Amino acid sequence: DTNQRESYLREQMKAIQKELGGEDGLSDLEALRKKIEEVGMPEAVKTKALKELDRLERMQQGSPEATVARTY
Amino acid sequence: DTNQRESYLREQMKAIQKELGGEDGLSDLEALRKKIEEVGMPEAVKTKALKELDRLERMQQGSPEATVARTY
Amino acid sequence: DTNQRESYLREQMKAIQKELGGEDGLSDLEALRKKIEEVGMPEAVKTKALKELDRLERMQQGSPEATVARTY
Amino acid sequence: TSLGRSIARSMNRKFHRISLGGVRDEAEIRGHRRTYIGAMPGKLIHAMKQVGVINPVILLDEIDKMSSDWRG
Repeated sequence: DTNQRESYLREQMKAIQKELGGEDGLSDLEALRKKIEEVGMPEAVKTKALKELDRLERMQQGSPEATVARTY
Repeated sequence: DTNQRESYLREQMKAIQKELGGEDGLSDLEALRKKIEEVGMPEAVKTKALKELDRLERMQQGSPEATVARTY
Repeated sequence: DTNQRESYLREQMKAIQKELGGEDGLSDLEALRKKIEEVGMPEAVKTKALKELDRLERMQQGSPEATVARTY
Repeated sequence: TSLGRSIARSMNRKFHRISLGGVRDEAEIRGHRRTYIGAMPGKLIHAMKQVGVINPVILLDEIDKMSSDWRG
């Protein structure tokens, strides 16, 4: 019961206070967009990079795939 | 209104974060959240502060990682 | 169901560890309350004595933070 | 240790002795982190509880073998 209530609390926590789309996105993902604004990748490189964007969208308190994905 | 839209959910978050990670860490944690803006944090430094704030307050669990983001 | 029973036995480990780490003694509470004042703590130390009193009388035993606040 | 006992006698103080050898973590010099039940103080606090005065004589034992293994 307490772990299920922790599940509702962790979903309201990955829900609220979670406007890091303007923080993690601005630091990393919007940075990726402005870098590929100045980086003309081939379509294979953009294909794997969009698959690595599929490896993104895991937050700081979410999955840790996106941390190594952001460095990469 | 910006303070409202970055504050109202800090009273909602704390309400759902009461004792989460540690009530004793809650007073320190809110001191960190006010000092993230009070002290001259470089936009990026403040940005990593607020991402770790999005990482902290862990309604996942009050784990060692909660103490990690608290000490961060 | 392989990982389901792995997770269920994770829950069994935490459920035995909480009673291994069981500090659910309600016998000391009122005596500790009355000896807060008459064992005269210093200002910082009386301040945290009032703090750890304030962690109790709303949450006492069905929670780890109240039990460790009572232990402290 | 009886040297410390009689020094407690000469100045009318109360003695305590605590063993600190084999302690290579800060979890038993200092306490444990306030995010779970089973948080437990350091040995000095143990001595201080088990002695009955403000200003006791605390005996630090086996301090030649101090080293950093884990927990810093």
